[PDB]
Formats: sequence, structure tokens, C-alpha cells
Amino acid sequence: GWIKGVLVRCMLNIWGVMLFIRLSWIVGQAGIGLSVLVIMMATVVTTITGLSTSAIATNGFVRGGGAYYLISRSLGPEFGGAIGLIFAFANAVAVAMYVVGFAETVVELLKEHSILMIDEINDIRIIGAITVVILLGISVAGMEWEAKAQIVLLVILLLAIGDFVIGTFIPLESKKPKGFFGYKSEIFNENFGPDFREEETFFSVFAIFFPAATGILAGANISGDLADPQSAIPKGTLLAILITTLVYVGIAVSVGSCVVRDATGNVNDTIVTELTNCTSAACKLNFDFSSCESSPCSYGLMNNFQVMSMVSGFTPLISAGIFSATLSSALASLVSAPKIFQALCKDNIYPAFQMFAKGYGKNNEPLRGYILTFLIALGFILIAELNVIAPIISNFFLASYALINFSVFHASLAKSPGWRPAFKYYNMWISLLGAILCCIVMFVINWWAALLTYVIVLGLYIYVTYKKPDVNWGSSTQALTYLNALQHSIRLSGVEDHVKNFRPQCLVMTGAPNSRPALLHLVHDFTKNVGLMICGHVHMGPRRQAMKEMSIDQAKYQRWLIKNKMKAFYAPVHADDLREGAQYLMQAAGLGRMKPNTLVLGFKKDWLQADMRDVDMYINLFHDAFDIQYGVVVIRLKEGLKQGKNTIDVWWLFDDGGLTLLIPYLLTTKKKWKDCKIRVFIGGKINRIDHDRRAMATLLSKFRIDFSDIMVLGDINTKPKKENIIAFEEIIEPYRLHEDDKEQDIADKMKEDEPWRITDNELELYKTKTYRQIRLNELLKEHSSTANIIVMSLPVARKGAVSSALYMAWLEALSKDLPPILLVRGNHQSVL
Amino acid sequence: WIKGVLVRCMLNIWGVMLFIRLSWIVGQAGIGLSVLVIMMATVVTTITGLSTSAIATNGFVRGGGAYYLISRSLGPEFGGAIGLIFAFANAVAVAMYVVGFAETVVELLKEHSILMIDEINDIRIIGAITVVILLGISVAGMEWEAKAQIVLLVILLLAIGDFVIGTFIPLESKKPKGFFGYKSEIFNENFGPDFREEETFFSVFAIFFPAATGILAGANISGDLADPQSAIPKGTLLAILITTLVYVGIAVSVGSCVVRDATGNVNDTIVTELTNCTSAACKLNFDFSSCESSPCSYGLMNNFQVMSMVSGFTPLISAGIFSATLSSALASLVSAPKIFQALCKDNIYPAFQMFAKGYGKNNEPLRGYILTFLIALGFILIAELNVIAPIISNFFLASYALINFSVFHASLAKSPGWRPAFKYYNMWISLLGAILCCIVMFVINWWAALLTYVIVLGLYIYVTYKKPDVNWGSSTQALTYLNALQHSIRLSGVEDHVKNFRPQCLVMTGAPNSRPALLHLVHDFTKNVGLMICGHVHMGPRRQAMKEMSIDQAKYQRWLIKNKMKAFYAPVHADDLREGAQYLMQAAGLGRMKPNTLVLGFKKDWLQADMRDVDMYINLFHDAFDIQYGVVVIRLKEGLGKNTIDVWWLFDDGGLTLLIPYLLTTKKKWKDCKIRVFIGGKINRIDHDRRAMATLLSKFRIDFSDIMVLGDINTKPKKENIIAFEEIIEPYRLHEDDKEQDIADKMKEDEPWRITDNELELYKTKTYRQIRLNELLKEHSSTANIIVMSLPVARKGAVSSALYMAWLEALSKDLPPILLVRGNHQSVLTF
Ligand SMILES: NS(=O)(=O)c1cc(C(=O)O)c(NCc2ccco2)cc1Cl
Ligand SMILES: NS(=O)(=O)c1cc(C(=O)O)c(NCc2ccco2)cc1Cl
Repeated sequence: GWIKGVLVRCMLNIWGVMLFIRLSWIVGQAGIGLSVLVIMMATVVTTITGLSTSAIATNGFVRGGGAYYLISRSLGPEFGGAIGLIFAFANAVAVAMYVVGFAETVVELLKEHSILMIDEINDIRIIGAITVVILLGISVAGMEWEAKAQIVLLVILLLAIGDFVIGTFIPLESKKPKGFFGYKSEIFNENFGPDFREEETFFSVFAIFFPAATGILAGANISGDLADPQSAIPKGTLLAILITTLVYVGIAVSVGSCVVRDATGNVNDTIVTELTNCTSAACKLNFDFSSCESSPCSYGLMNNFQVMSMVSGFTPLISAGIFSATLSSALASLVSAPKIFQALCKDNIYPAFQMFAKGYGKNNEPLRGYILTFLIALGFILIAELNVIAPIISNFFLASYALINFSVFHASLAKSPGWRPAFKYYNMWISLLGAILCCIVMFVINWWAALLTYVIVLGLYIYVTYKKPDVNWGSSTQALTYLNALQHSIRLSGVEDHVKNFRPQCLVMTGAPNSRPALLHLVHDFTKNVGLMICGHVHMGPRRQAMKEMSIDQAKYQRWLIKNKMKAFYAPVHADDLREGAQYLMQAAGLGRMKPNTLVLGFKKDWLQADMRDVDMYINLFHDAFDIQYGVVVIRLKEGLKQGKNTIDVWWLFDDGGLTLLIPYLLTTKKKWKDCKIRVFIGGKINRIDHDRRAMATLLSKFRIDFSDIMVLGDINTKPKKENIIAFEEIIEPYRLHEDDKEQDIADKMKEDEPWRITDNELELYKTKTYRQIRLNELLKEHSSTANIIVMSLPVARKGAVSSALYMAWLEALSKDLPPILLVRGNHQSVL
Repeated sequence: WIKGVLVRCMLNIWGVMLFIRLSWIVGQAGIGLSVLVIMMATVVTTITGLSTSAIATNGFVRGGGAYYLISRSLGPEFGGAIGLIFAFANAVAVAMYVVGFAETVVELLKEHSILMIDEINDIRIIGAITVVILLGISVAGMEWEAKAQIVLLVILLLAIGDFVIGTFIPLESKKPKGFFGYKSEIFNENFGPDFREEETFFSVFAIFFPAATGILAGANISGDLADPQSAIPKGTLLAILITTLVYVGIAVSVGSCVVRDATGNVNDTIVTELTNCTSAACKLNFDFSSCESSPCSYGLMNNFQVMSMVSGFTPLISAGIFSATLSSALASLVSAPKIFQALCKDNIYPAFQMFAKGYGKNNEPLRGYILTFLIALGFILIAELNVIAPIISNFFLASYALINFSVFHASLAKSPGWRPAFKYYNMWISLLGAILCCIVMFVINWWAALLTYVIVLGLYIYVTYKKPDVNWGSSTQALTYLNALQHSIRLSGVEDHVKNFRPQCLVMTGAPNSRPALLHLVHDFTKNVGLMICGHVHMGPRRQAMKEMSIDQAKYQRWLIKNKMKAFYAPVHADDLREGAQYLMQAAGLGRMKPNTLVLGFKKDWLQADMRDVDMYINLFHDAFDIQYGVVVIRLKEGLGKNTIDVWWLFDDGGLTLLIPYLLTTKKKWKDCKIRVFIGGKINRIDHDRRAMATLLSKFRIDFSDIMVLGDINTKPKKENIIAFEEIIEPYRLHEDDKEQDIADKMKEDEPWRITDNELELYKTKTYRQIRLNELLKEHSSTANIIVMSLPVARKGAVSSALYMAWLEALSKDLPPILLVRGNHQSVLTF
């Protein structure tokens, strides 16, 4: 593997302009020990983030290529996106940092040669604009060029830092005008001072140093391909942070022991005999610093930001090295950030940003993404001063690192993916501690900008929480949502008591979900968010071709159920007939306590023109649903289409456990039937109108129906009319067995060859039930004609007590021409 | 309803800070700043009131505990978080009110002549004694809790009436101090902001926020209302409206009545003299000099009896302070232990369970009492007032911020039980309120805010998965049930194609109490990578089936959740085992969580059992294969080199034979694996087949120890094993050649399962292969933790069930735990 390549790229990202152009003021403002402290703290947080991103790279997404899929699925759909935004924005503003550094170095280069000084902020702005022009011109195309240029340039950078540690080794009297002393002992003692002359504090110089150590995420996940991408990249990058920390400590100590804080650029201010009062760094010598305690100093350590780069020997090589380092870091940042934006746009967790992904050229680079990154980077370039801008970039890098640490901690704690340890010091608690320390430290720097950072993080969490995108868990890593669903189902199965909640769970026995859409919508009304709907389908046919047909039907009808705004589980079964497959579904479907407890059938509207064997299976389906204590709900809709305008009439005619009252109430809460007034109809005696009405009203207050009105009807149990019974017997006539007219042997033959014939004996035996059904239909047409939905208790009979033709004729006569009617019968156990 | 809970809420909110500190606050801060402080505290309290109003209007009829309301509406995690924070806030607020009462008592002693010691220590001793007497009243005060509160409210309104009457009554003795009734001349000097001795705008707000607290404690905590859905919103919100405006009124009247600098001395009664005095002190003649140059002792700044100086009949006003403070303390000491015991009974904190127990007429926690009134005395030791007040303010702000953020989070993420339907509620209002609470939480104190942030974050981390690991703790099914709904829908909506294959097992063992080791072995390779459904076919009468199935389901699910098994007990009712297994294979599971493999224990004692049962058990194999399922036949011994998991790969069945050992290895008990993969290949360059199988293994991430290629299969075994097999199958063998044709025909049609001599002659090579494989397993794999071999398979009706089970018994005769695995041709590197 190219541990060499990863090392050189991570180094070149760290070894930028903040590496060696500001450390002079870092040690001049603070001292030796305090600079060592800030370097060590930046090292601690950087190595915690390095261990975190090492845990990202080596395991959990070892096979997975690319940064963003790994950071998303190996962590969580929520956690990856925020990291992407903040770290991309941090790179975008780092571009501004490094071009400002190049610009101020160019200003210093021009100042000595130029006879006059143009506006300094304007000079920095125009030079930075030109540098970003070169940056984009390089970043249009080419990656092997940077892959070689990094190895080309790291040697020159090491030569530059060697020139720093060697320029003091050669002293010179011409170097004495500037306050230069060669590795003297007094300088280190002078510079080991904990609080110093500049008003800025410790956390200020912490911000001034911190972005230099940032950028380690580039080689771990942002880096892609480059031969071996795993199992040795973490060790190489960790070694990179370690060696950068060692060289930072070395150069800080060397510069602190090198040069005194304030200096006078003159041959004067040298005292022949003054051993007392220690005016300069060299107390007995006092070569340079005198009379500049209150006067501004031209070439001071803290007063001049770049004195170490000017007083180092062979300084043109230093000047070239500054350009090389800052341009290399700028190229790295500006090839990173736009592709980060484009990657998050392509994954489209946030469709509001999705159009930024362009892929204009042969490479997938975003042209409009390049323009947007150019604009925002130049916007931060508009601030031509580096001292206050550097904390801003520090804030977003350190915040992104804190989010990475907390994401790694949450991934280790939850371990929804594989997420092996596969690392030394893989501990999640140390990552949590690093994240907390990062949060506090980010706060201490620029409390207002920090508060805006928490605001942005909370807003990102707010957006990603309510909106669940089928991006990474949805594509190629469905194991995450599978395990979440499995864990939630196991948790649900752990509840001890089920008697508290009836929880209406429906098994809709409609074969084709695309067919009968209004009935599926009506079922979805009462089970949308209160219960489980399972749209069963019994596929009969050859068993050899059964499995492929069932699979393709599952795919197609599940796509249909998801496309329409429904929450249904398509469950297909293979059986010889309807009854066997329905038995399969009713006794076996569901997981744990997500098992259907009501059976929902559509009214068989073609029972007149269908074979009576199918009607027998329909009625026996009613009966063996009642055997398993299911609740039968029969829906008869005009399929040529529901609108809620006035009322939803409920006809409480039987105590079925309260299902026929529970379903209408669940209809009201869906905001489609919000403007619908429940008007319960009950059957009581004329003398008992007040008692029944009052008790029923209290019973609804127990169901919390909040009835509009309750009307008691004495019209039931009367002879319906001459016409309606005529129509009923005309409906019966094709299936009626006229045993009176036929001979007894002929009647027995016609009964045995077709046992579904309705006879004259049980027609007169069940006369009162038939008259009750017809009378109820008359009352429905009179009182419930203007109603959105009608709910009544469906009639039942003992198994074999009635012919199937008679039972379906009762169901047809009861619901003849009404609006959508919902005949409900429930198991006798209470639903409260 | 209104007056039942308004009295309690007004007693709670009108506390110690109404009387002694309001004058001081409107002295340090101007009247404009006092109005700003009271108004913005009112904004915070009203936002919390709308949040808790939505919480109460969430659709459950009556919840006893307000914490339990938070729990059933938002969830166990947030419910526990607000419960703990609010309980601690009430516990420390009890100490605050005790310190306030002790302050009034000690400064009344200073009003009198008797003073035992320095007033600072007198605060400590009086606070301790008052904690003792409040314990004496606290244990059982049912008549004091209900009957005395209306009297206390009457006394409090009486006291505020005397305050107004005192504002409207000038007197000569009030003239040396600051007292000028409702005049602009001192309103001019008093309007200005005059902060003194390190005081800031947020510090006076930090001590003022204790006054506007406990809006939940007054009415919502008790949970005894005629209309809990509707009276709770009107009980609190209107109370705030009848509270804070009264506050504002005082903030005006004091600012209009008493001067910012008042000399207690009677010496500086200036004669009517022509002196300018641009300061408002001499606008009316009395100078109030030398109290601003030197330390002062009166005038909204250096005294707190200035409000008592305003009001006549000062015993009545002092009784007003006493009644208000003790009523607030009594409300807090009732609120906190009840919520704390509800936390323990909800089992969110297992270590806290010892606090739950209590005895009495109504069960109350004595452990909670002793801990709260111990930490109260711990805060009594800090006698300094404006240091106690900020930490109670911070903790109440923590409770309110957590409430608002949790309500907003439940509204945002579309939580399952979220239909509040409150008259005027907005989720954005709650979010803004939580943000404002966090900001003003920080600004008043940084270390306290940091400690609160770190403790609530640690609590959130603890309740993430450590508590939902086994027992999440919610006794309400809904927050679980509907939740799984979306997740199963979250599983159903994804287009998995055939890319995602997971081991989804349908174990067929009727009694999970029997064969626990087999269930553990199945759980080993399906713990976190698939679905495991233990299925039971209940045989018996149909009439008593449902109750028997319900009892068995409850018992076996409790057993499966007690032992660390993640399984679903799925019972089906059928006449025979084959029909129930067909039910479970066809229909069990929902969405993408449907069984993919069939797990069958090896039918030991099949020699003793009737051959019809063996025939049905064998027909289970052929039914599973038809529905395209995978069959594993574990012959784990039920009595319970080095550690090794041997894999004999003799057939290409979709890689399940290799997938099962890999899933075994990624477990704690099988961490040491040393997988040895044996394969049968014809005699050739062995290394070719070895490296091809090695590449196929490296696809599976198996980390093999060695692939051994053995060609000793397909040879005649030893004669001992063959005759042993012959004696095994002898009782079930129809010797058609030995006997006559018609006896054989009678025995065949009577017993179709009899194995003929023709089946033995046809399948001689297969039988020899099975018994030779058994010899090879004994020779090569005698010492191993697990053996996994491809399952023998025959076409339907080709072999008798006796011969088939004799093959399965001969193959696995005296071996370690052996799994005979056959899979559908699906899992070709798809996992
Ligand atoms: N309401 S119905 O009688 O016309 C009806 C109709 C159907 C239906 O076929 O849609 C159905 N599904 C079972 C099935 C058979 C073939 C495919 O699915 C069930 C019923 Cl009850
Ligand atoms: N693996 S087995 O053949 O010995 C077996 C064994 C059992 C078993 O009895 O545990 C079982 N349960 C079904 C049942 C019927 C009546 C009671 O349970 C099913 C099977 Cl396949």
C-alpha cells in the first residue's frame, strides 16, 4: 500500500501556511510552556479524531468505497450529513485562510521592492483573488499531477523547516539590526513566560493555531482509491499527526530560545556597561531592544508576524517554500470542499441542495459547485485580515471534528451495522470525552459564533429527524432498517399485558390491491395510525409456477401500496381455494403482537351472477373468522369513485364488544372526516326512550364519542311494506326450493345435488329475521340516506342454521342502495 | 376545574420572592427593567404552560402522575429525563423556601431585641428547625394539604390588600425612610437602572425566576381533576395571567412609593431650605443625604423590610410572607417525592428501585423524604441568599427546557402517540421557548449550566440503549406498538430486490422449555443478523384451543424473553403437525420479516415413535423445499483439535453450508473458531481444487484455518458399520425376496412406509456413502465444537421415510453437535 502517499498528502495538508508563518507570534504572544500546552491540546483533540476516523476507515465499511457512503451507513443516516456540511464548509473557509496567507506573504515580498504601498486590504484581496483563479484553473482537471506534486513538495517543505533551524546556527552582524540572537540561553528563559504583552489570551492563540492541525480527515475517508485504501491508512495518518506534533514542539522551542520579543532595527540601542535592569533579552549585552518599550517595534518577535521567515538564512528558499506550502494546502482544500458538496447533493439527503451536482466534464466534478465554492470562498476572502478570520475556520473544523467523535461514539454504542473494534484504543468513552472537550473548547472561542454553530447543528438535526431519506439505509445497506424493525418488534413483544388496548388490526381479504381502491382507502381511514393493515391475497394455481408469480405479485402490489399513500403489508399465500388461504392468513400472519384481530371483507356484489360454491366459501369465511374470535367488517361501496360532509350514522343494534362504536370514532380523528357528526341510532321501547337514551349517552361518554345526537327508534320489529318483501322474495326466487310444488322425492333430489337451495321451511322459520332486515333497510333509507358512512352490526346465524344464499340475501337486503355502509361485528371481549 | 386548582397554583407561584425580593429587584433594576424581567419570565412560563397543556390534552383520559403523563406522551427516555431534573429542582427549591422563611424570621428577630448569634448562623439554625417542623407537618397533612390552602390564599390576598392600603396611607414615621405615595418626583429617580456591587441584569433575573416556577407543581402534579384534559390548561395559564400582572403592579407601586436611597437616621430632617438637589431625594424636602456616600441601610437596596415599611399592620404582612412561603414549600415537598417514586416504579432507573417502597394510608416514599430533606439541609448550610436562588432558577429552567424540547421533538418526528389537539399550541413556539430557556440558563451562571448540560447528556446517553437493552421501562404499550409499525413499514417500503439475504429461521420445537440448547444454537447464528421464529402447532379440541393457545403464548413468550433469546413465539392450531407447519411457512411474518429457512431438531427416539409421525416429519422436508426454504437438522446432544468448527462442503446449496459457520464465528462464545473445511474431490492435482475452494471461502470472509481435500468418500465402508446399519433398519424392512408375493403385498398396502429390498438394492451406493461419511466424520472430526455437513436429500416418494431417517441417523451417529444444512440457491455472496 501507499502509506508513503497517505503520509505525504496528510503532511502536505497539515504543513500549510499556519504551520510556519504564524508560529513566531504564537511563541511571542504566549511563551514556551503555553505554546507547548496549546500544541499538546490540539494534538490531543486531533488524535482523538484520528482514532475515530481510523475506526471509520478500517472497519464497518471496509468493502465500501468512498467517504460518504461509509460515514453515512456505518454511523447513521442522521450523523453523516451534518459532518458533510460542516466539514465541507470548513474546507471552503480554509481555502480563504490559505489564500490570505499567500496574499500577506506576497505583500511582504512586494513591500521592500515597491517604493510605495497600495492599500493593504485591497492588496490582500486582489492577490487572493488571483490565487483562487490559479486554484480553479488547476482544479478543473488532473489528480496524478497533485499525486506526484505532493511528494515533490514535501521534501522542499522539510528543507524549509531545516533552513529555519539552521538560519540561527549561522549568526551575522548584518542580521544584528533585526533583533536576532543565536540560540542563546537568556532567550529561552525570557520566553518561558506564561502571560505576555499582547492583550489576546490563551484561547485566542489556541484558535490562531488550531486549523493547522486540522485536515486529517482528508487522507482517511476523503482520500479514495490510491491502491490500498484500508488497514494501513489509519496507522500512517496517526504517525503523521504524531510526527507533525513532534516537529511543531521542536520548532516552537527552537524559535522561543532563538529570538527575543521586541527589537529595534538599528545599530544603536547597545549599552557598553549595563549589567542591571536587563533591558534586552541579552541582559549584559543589550544589543537591540531599547527605548521601544512603548514605541512601536519594527522587527519584533510578536510585533512582526513573519520575522522568523525573514531572519532565517538562505531566505529566498524560505520565500519559495512559503508559496509552495500555502498553494499546496489551498489546492488540497479547494479540491476537497466542492466535491464534498457535490457528494452530499448526489446522495440527496437534502433535495434543497440537489441541483448543485453537475458532472460537467469527463470527471464527475461540479462546475456550478465550483462556482458556488468560489463565491463563498471569495466572500470570506473579502476579509483581508487573517488574525480574526482564523478562529472562524478553527470553529467549523473543530465543530466538525466534535461531530465526528460523537458520531463514532453513537455508532459504537448502537452498533446497528457490523462496526467491529479492529483497532487499538477503540474505546467509545474516550471518543465521547474528546467530543465533549471539543464542544467546550469550541465554545470558549467566539461564544457568539459558537452559539450559531449549535443553532446550525440543531437545525440540521431537526431537518434530518422528521425527514427520513431512503438514501443509504434505503440503498445497499437495508440491514440497518431491518435490524431497527426487528429490535422494535422484539421490544413490542416484551410487553406483559395486551388486555389494555384492543388495537384494531385488520386483515383485508381483497385479492388485488389495485382493484377495489376505495375499500382500501376506507380501511386505511381507521387503521392509518392506530393499527396494522395486512392486505391478504390468496393465489391459487399450479404449485410449480406459484412461487415466481407470488414473488412478482408481491413486488408489484407492494410498489402499488407504497405509491398510493397507504400503510399496508401485502401478504400473499398459495392455497387450493379461498378458505384455505384465508385460514393460513388468519392463523399464522403477523409477528408477535402485530397479529390481525379483525377480518375485513368487501361485500360480494356479484353473488347473484356467481356460482353458489363461492358464496358458500364466503359465508364459511364469516363463520371460521368468528371461530378464531376475529371481528368481521363488511364494506359495501359504490366502486365508481368518501366525502365527509355532514354525519357518520352509527346503528348500535347489538353489543359486539364495542367495535361498531370504535371504528366510527377512529374515522373522525383522520381530519378527512373531522367535520362529521356521529349520530348514534339505537332501538328502544317507546316507554323507555329516556332511560335508554341517557344510559347510551353515558356509554358513549365512556367511549368518548361526543355524540351529536342519539335517536331511539320504535319502528323496528314491524312489517316493512308490501313492496319491499315482494322485492326480497323476487331476489330469493332463483335459489328458492319450492318443495311445496315439487314432489318430496324430487325436492330431496334437488336438495342433494345442490345443498345451497333455500327451502320453504327455514324461510318461514326465519321470517322475523328477514322482516327485521328489510325494516332496517327501510329505516336506513329514511334516516341515513344523507350520511357519509353508515355503520351497523351485521346479522349472524349459527353454522348451518341458514343457507348461504339466504344469509347473503339478508346482507344484500340490509345494504341495498345506501351510501357507504360498514357492517361491523366484533369479538365479545371489550375494546376499551 | 377552575377554583379547585387555581388556589394551589397561585399559592405555589406566589412564593417567598413576591415580598422580600421584589422591592430589591425593582430597586437595583429600573421599573422598565423590572417590567422587562417580569414580562420575559412570563413569556417563558407561558410557553411551558402551552407545552404542558398540549401534553395533558394528548388523548388519554386521566393520568395520575404528571411525570407519567410526560412518559406516556413523549417516551421513556425524555420522561425519565424531565422526571429526574424536575424532582431535583423541587428538592433544591424546598431548601430555597426554607431559607426564605428563616430569613424573614431572623430579620424579624433583628426587628425585636433578642438575637442569639450573628444573623448568618441564625439563618442556618432557624432553617434547620423549620425543616424539622415542616417534616412534622409533611408526613401526613391531608387536612393541611386541602383545607388549609384556601385559608392561606385568603391570608395572602389579605396581605396584598394591606400592601395597597399601606401604599395609599402616608405617615410621618415613614418620611425618614423612603415613602412618598404615587408621585412622579421619585418615579423619575427610581426609573433609572442603578446596578450596585457586581449585580447584572441577568443576576436579578436569576433570583427572580424562582418566583415564576412550579406551574406544573401547583395543579398538574396532583393529577386529581374533574376534567384533566381541559382543566389543566385553564388551571395553569390563567393562573399565570392572574399572577404576573399582579407582580407588575407591585413593580410599579413600589417604584412609585419608596426612594432608591433612604437614610434610616432621623438626624437629617432638613429645615425648609433653598437647596437644589437635582437628585430625586430632595424633590420633596427631606434630603436622604450621606446614605449614598457611605454604606446605606434602607431604600430598596440595603433593607428588605421596605415593602413592610410601606404596608400598615406589619404582623399581617409578615403572616403573608409566612403563609406564601410555607405554602410553596408544602407544594414542592408533595410534588418531588411523588415524581421520584413514580420514576422508581416505572423502572427507568434500576439502582433507584429501593426508593419506590413506602407504607401508609396512601403509599409515600420515606426514602425520598429523607433524601430531599437531607439535601435541603445541605443547602441550608449555604445561608447566603442570592447564591441559593440562582441554582434553583437554573434547575427549574432545566426542567422547562427539557419539557419544551421534548414536546417539540415529539411533534417534529411525528411520534406515535401525538394528537394533542390543544386550542392554541405551536411546535415552533415550544422550540423557541426551549432555546430561550437554554440561553438564559447559560447566561446567569456558566459552571452550573455546564454541570446541568453534562448531567443531562450523560442521562440521555444512559437511556439511549443501555436501558432499552432489555427492559425499556414503559408500561404503556402504545409508544412501543405503533412505533414498530412505521419501522416494519420502513422495512416494507425498501426495494431490497434479492440483494439482501438474511438467515430468517422458523424453528419447529413445540415446547421452548424442552430443547433449550438447540434454541441457543439457533440463536447463535441469528442473534443480530436475522429473524428467528419459534413455532408451535397446538393439537387438541377447537373449542378450548384459543384459551390454551393464549396461555401457552404468554408463558412461552415470557420464557423466551427471560432467557436472553430474541425470538417470536408463533402458535398455530392444526389437526396435525404438517398442516400447522404449512400455516407457519406460508403466512408467518409480515413484510420483509418473513421466514427464509426451516430449522428442525433431529427426531430422536424415532425408533420408539410410530412411523406415521416419522413420515410426517420427513414430508416436512419436501414441503419446505417446495416453498423454497432452507432446512437445517440439528442433532445437538441434549445431555448438557482444541476449539474447532468443522465444515463438510459436499454440495453447492447456495452457500448456506458456509454461511452458517461464519455467522457462528462472529459471536463471543465462538470467538475461537479455527474453521476446518473438508471437501470431497476426485483424484487430480489436489491443490487446484483446494485453491478454488479457498477463493470461494475468501469470498465468504470465513478466515479458514485449512481446507482439507479428502477423496475417501464413494468407497465401500467397513463391514461392521454396514451390518450395524442393517440391524438399525431391520424392524422396518419388508423382506419381499424372503417371503411370498402376497404376504409382501399385504404388508406393503397395510404399511406403506416399509423399506423394500429393491430400495436397498437401488440405493446401496447412497447408503454406503452415508455410513462412510459417518466413519470419516468419526476419524477426522471426532473432536470439534460444531460439525456442519450438507443434508442428504432424496426425491419425493423415492425412498421410504424409514430409509430416509435411517440415512440421517447413520450419517450422524456419535459426533459433536452436528448441523445438516441444505439451502435454496439464493445466498450466492448476497449477504
Ligand atoms: N368480496 S369478494 O367475494 O368478491 C373477494 C374477492 C377476492 C379477489 O379475488 O380479489 C378475494 N381475494 C382472494 C383471491 C382469489 C384470487 C385472487 O385473490 C376475496 C374476496 Cl372475499
Ligand atoms: N423436531 S421434532 O420432529 O422432534 C418436533 C418436535 C415438536 C415438539 O413436540 O416439541 C414439534 N412441535 C409440534 C407439537 C405438536 C404438539 C405439541 O407440539 C414439532 C417437531 Cl417437527
